[PDB]
Amino acid sequence: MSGTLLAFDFGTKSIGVAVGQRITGTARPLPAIKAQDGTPDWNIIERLLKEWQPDEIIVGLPLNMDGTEQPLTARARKFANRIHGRFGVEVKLHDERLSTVEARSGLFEQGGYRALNKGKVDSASAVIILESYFEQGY
Repeated sequence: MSGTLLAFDFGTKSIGVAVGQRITGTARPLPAIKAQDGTPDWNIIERLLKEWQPDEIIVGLPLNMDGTEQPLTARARKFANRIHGRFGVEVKLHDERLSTVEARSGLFEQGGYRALNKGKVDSASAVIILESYFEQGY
């Protein structure tokens, strides 16, 4: 089975992304969120997107402004609508569903789902956006 899919964490003039390959089940990291004068690496991703057939794409930059939910992402979701009409690819915007309910009747076991990480900024949120699509099975 094979289905190369992509996942980016970014927006205007910013490139922090993860590339996912559904051939072995791994996600490669895409360079740091710095596009050229507003030009995202379109030659870099497109080369790995079409050469391997883009099975699925997840795009959007989730950033906390005050630490909690952030209504500013509304501009992020629309960004996903841009890369879509640009190449005509099936892109999906990642929504912050982890922060929706107020009560605490879900995450009860404070110990679990551990993950070695202190604070990396190497487009890890994208491979996280990427790891999010694996949960949607799309």
